[PDB]
Amino acid sequence: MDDLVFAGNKALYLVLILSGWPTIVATIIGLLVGLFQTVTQLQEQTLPFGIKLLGVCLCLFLLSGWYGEVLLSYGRQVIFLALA
Amino acid sequence: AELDSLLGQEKERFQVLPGRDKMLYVAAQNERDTLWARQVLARGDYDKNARVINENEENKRISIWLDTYYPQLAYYRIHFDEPRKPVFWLSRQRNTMSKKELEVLSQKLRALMPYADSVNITLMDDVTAAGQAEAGLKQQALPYSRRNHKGGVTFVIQGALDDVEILRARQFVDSYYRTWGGRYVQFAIELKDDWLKGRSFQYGAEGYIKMSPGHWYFPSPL
Amino acid sequence: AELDSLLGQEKERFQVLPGRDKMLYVAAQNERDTLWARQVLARGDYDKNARVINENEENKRISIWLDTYYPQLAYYRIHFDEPRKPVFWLSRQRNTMSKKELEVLSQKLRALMPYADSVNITLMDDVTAAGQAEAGLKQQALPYSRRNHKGGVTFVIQGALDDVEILRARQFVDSYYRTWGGRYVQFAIELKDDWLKGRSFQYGAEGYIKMSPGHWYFPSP
Amino acid sequence: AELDSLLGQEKERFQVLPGRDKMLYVAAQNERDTLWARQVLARGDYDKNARVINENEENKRISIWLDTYYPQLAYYRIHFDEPRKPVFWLSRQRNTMSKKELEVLSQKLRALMPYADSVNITLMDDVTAAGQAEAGLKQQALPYSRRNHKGGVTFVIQGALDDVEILRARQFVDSYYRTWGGRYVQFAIELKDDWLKGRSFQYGAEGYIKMSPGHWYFPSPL
Amino acid sequence: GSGFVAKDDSLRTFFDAMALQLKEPVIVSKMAARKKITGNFEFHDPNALLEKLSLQLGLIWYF
Amino acid sequence: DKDLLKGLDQEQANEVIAVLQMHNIEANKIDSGKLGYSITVAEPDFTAAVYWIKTYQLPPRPRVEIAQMFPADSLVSSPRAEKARLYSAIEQRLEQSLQTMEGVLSARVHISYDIDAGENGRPPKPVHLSALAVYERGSPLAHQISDIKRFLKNSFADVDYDNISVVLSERSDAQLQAPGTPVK
Amino acid sequence: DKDLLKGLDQEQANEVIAVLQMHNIEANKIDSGKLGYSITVAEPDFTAAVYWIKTYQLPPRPRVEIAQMFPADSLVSSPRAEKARLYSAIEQRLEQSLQTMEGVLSARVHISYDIDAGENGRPPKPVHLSALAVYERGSPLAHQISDIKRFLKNSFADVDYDNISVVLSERSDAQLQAPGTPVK
Amino acid sequence: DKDLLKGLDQEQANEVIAVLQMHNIEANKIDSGKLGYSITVAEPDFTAAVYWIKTYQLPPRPRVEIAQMFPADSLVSSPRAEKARLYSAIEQRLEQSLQTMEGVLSARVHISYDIDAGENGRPPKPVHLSALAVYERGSPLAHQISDIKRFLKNSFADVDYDNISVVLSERSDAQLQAPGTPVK
Amino acid sequence: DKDLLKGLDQEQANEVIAVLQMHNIEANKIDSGKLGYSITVAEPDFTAAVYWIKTYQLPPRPRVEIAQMFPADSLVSSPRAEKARLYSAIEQRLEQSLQTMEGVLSARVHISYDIDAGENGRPPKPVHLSALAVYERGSPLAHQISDIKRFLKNSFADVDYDNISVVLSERSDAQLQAPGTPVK
Repeated sequence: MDDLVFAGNKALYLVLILSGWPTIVATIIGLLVGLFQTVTQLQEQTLPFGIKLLGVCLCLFLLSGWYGEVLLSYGRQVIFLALA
Repeated sequence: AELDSLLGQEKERFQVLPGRDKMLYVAAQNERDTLWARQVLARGDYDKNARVINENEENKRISIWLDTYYPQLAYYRIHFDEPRKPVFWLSRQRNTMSKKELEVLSQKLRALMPYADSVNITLMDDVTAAGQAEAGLKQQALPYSRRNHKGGVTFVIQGALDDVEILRARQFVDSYYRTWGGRYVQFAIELKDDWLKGRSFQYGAEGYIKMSPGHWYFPSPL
Repeated sequence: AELDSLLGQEKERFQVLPGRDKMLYVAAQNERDTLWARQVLARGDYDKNARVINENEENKRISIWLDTYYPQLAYYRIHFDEPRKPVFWLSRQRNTMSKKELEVLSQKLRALMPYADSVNITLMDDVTAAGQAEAGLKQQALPYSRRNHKGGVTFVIQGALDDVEILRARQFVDSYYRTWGGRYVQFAIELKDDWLKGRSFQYGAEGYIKMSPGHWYFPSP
Repeated sequence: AELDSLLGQEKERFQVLPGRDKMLYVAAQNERDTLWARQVLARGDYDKNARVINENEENKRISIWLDTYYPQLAYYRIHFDEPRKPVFWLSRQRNTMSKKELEVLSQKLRALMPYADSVNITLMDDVTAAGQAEAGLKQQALPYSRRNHKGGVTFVIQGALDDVEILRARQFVDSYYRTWGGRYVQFAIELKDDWLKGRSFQYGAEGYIKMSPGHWYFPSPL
Repeated sequence: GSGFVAKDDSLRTFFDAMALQLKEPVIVSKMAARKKITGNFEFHDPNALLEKLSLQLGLIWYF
Repeated sequence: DKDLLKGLDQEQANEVIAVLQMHNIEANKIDSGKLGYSITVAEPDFTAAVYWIKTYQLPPRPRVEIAQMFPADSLVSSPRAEKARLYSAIEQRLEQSLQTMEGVLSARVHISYDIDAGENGRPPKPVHLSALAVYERGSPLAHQISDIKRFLKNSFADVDYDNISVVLSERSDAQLQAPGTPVK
Repeated sequence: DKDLLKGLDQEQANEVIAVLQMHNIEANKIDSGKLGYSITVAEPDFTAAVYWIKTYQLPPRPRVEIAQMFPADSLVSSPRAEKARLYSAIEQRLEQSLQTMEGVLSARVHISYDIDAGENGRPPKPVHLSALAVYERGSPLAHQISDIKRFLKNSFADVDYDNISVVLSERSDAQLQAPGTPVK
Repeated sequence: DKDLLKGLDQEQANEVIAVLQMHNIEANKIDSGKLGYSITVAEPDFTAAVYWIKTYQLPPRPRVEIAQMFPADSLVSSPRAEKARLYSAIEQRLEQSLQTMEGVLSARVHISYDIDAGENGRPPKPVHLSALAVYERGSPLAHQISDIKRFLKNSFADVDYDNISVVLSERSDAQLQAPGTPVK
Repeated sequence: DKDLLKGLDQEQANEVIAVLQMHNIEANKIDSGKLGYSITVAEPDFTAAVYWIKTYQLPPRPRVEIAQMFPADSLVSSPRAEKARLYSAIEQRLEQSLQTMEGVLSARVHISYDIDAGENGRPPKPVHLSALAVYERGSPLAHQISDIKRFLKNSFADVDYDNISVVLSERSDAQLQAPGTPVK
């Protein structure tokens, strides 16, 4: 069951690396909203969720060509491991 | 400081013999005491010259000279129990030199060993050398196969032997090589995988017939 | 600073022979003592000339000289047990030189070795050179195949030999090349895997091997 | 500074020959020792004119001259075992030169080599040159195929050889080319796979190859 | 001279090579086309080789 | 005194010293405290002492057991790493029971480890054992080969007498005298 | 005094010295504390010392075991890594046990590695072993190939006597005398 | 004294010197701390030393092993990388075990990497080996080719005696004398 | 004294010098610390050195390997990248093991890259090799071609003797004398 234990670690290692990039870009600019306003505060709580959504779909527009091919390769690899 | 004081406290395992070519021969008895006495002369705590001799290494030394100056000679072993008068076990039924040629051979062997005084040449028999190997190989109850041919015999022991017949064949062979040497009779202990220990029969129309000894063995389904 | 003290402490393994062309010769007996004695003369702690001779490299040098001035010669070895008088083991049944040409050969071989007083040329029989190679090979229980031809014989050892047999063959070949050399009789050990381990076969006149319940193999003789 | 001291410590692996054209030839023995004495003369630590000679390069140098001034000559090798008197091996059964023409050949070959004194021409036989090659090829148990033709023979060693019949043939061809030269008899160690690898064929004067159970092919008669 | 070198043939492609030295066409059945044969063969007496190979292989023939 | 080894421990230094004293050279053990032990020989005995260091591969490596590659304080514990840890303590316990016989100085036991015999449908194979021993001299060592074969036979599930191999040997000669100081 | 190797290890410098002293040159082992050892030779034997460094491929590299490629401190562990870290401990435990026979100085054992037999539907293949040894001289080394083969035969599941190959030899001539200083 | 190589390594500088001293030119190794060694030759030997640098392709590259391309320090590893690291550890262990035979100075072993057997339904293929060796001169090296073939044969699963190719050779002539400085 | 190249590497500067000394013009190598090297020639030898720079395409590019196009820093790895990084390491280990033969100065091996068979449903093709070599002169280079084929045949799965092609040659005439300064 080497291919079974390899496809399970590859599936969870690809979950950690695909869901970690827009999560860190969702909190780099989330920290650059709160740390920037230490002078001339004017703080409102619901304000950074719009910029965080624009920052998420911005980096998804960059990594859309890479997120597809890292799933296209693992998808073609996991069926070839099953059939042949 | 003399040489017999520079060795160990037990002054009974080494025997110092004065040579004839102005040297001094230390006579050990095995390979551990040979390196014990060679380390003394190697580090150099002795001002004269000294050599260490043996019974094996002084028996492969004067056989190299002998298959150049006296080829086609039949002999067994040189015994060094008394190191000042060695015994040369010569074969009887395979040589043709007379009494005058044996004095020349006993003088040219005396000149090779300067620590000796006179080499004694005794003509041992040739059928008791194989009789003492077969009666001793039959006493331990080992499955053997004798192969007589011209100028030497050969005993072969094959099969899937157990640990008792391996320890007994090693114990007898090493006690026979020390007396006669491997010049006439040779032993052939080899381990294959067949429950028949060497022998092989073929079955047809009357019973079994004993086959001749060949190279191929039939593997055992068992 | 004499040469016999510039070597090691043990003054037994070397033997310094004075030469005729005003040169000293150190006679080792293997390659480890040869490189031990050539390191001394190579690093330069000796003023005069000296050379290091050996059993083998002197035997391959007067055989380079021999097959230019004396071609079509049948010989075996040159034995250096006493280096001031070597023995030249010549053949008997393969060359017809007279007593004068054997003295000319014994003077031209003396002039190549400046440490030798004389060369002892001895003729030897040619039947016992192959009888001693076959009677020693039958004793070790080895399968072989003799190939006699004109001017040399050849023993071929084939089969799937085990570890005892490939050690008893190597100790006999190495103990026979020292005495006679590889000039007349040649050994050839080749080992190959056995085709018939689990197969059923018929041997005799009409022999065949069954490679399957439905497969026959007819080997050509 | 003398040239004998400008070389290495071992004053035996080289040899200095005073030439006739006011020069000084150094006789090396192989290619590793040729560049050792060519670096000395090329970096300039010697005053007069000197040259380094070999045996293969000097054998290839005066064979160009025998392709121009004496064409259609049958010879084997020029031996330099003593560099002052070379021995020229000429073919006996393929020449038509008299006593005077062998003298004018010796006087024309002496002037090419200024270090020599008198070239000695001896006539070697022609059937012994192929007899020593066939009797040496049969001792090593090598399969071969002899192709006699006019003015040379040819030995062809082909097939799928193992690792021991390569090493046993490379040591014989190198030991034969050194003493007889590659002018007359030539070996062809062509190592290749089995022709018609796994194809069943029907050999002899009307031949075909079965490319498949249902496919025939009719090339040259296999 | 002549001969056939079989390397894992199938007793139908082997016996058709003997159909020229034997001067008649050979018809091999279906169950006798399952056995295989290999080795160098030489055809100089095909009537005695068919009688010996049909007994070592186990076969019956009729002309 | 020319040093040749340093930074050793207690069990390694007593083996290098015991090896050199058999070949007529004497060594000196020096405790450097925290760094470790050290061994020094004389200058005429230095060229000979490096030759026996190279020959006997001294200092000795620690003896490896199969239960070290699968430690008990790991996170995962596979069934292969549980049967490989059980069979290693069995051959470590059978050796300590072999040293308690009459006249045995040392012993070593090897059990045939099975790995894929459990996870497939096939039943596991039989068990094979092997043992070495070093006896005290003066004993008829041909007859004590049928007591190790009897003690090892029914200590497992099912073994045959053809599947147990005992290779035993008497000890070497005793070394009791001092090497001797190199005089010059 | 010219250095040729520096920053070496303790057991590496004892090998470079034991190689150079065999060919009649004398080396000097100098420590440096944290920087390791260093080896110097004399001036007139520097060219030969460089030639014997190049010929024998000195300084040596550490010995390779199969269990160094699949370390035990990894987070994941495939069944191929557990099956090869287990063959790699019997491979170097039979080597440790071959050294305790009467006459053996060194030994080396190799086992055939079969990994994918339990993965797919094939039956497992037979086991093949191979061994080398160096015996003390003065021994009948042709009669000792059936005791190593008997000891190696039933330490595994099922091997034959045609799948065990022992190639052994006697040690070289002893080096005991000092090299000798170059006089100039 | 003109320089021609600098910033070298301790292993590379001992090989450039051994190449230059073979061709009768003398070099000088100079340490420079953490910046490596440097090699300087004389003035008239500069034209020849660049020619043997270009011919022998000096300085040497580090020797490449297959296990360097697939590091074990990665988090997740394919079975194509674990089987390729296993065969590269066996290939180095057989090479380090071939140097311990009688007369072998250096050796090199290659092995077939059957890496696409488990991907499809075809059975795996047989394995092939190929070895080189350099023997000490003075030995009749025709009979040493069967000991290496018997040692390598049943050290694997199922090889044949014609799937192994051994190409071995004796060593070159020794270089023991100094090159010699040019006079000016 | 007009400069023609600057900012060069060490390995490139030794090859530009080794090319200009072959054609009787004298060049000088100037070290500039961090900025590299510089090759300066004399005044009358400038119009010829600029001709041989254009002809020999100097300075030389670094040699390309296939394992540089697929680095290991990628988080994911396709099977084509893994099989190309495996073949690109056997392709360098074989040419590093061809230079250790007897008489070989340099070598160069090429393997056929088959990439699509391990992922499609198609059977794999055979594998082809091709090698070059440069021999020391005085060699029987027709007999030395039958052991390179024997060495390369069974280092892979199944090649034939006509799927290997060896094209080898001998080295050029040695350049030992100095070029000579331009006098006027």
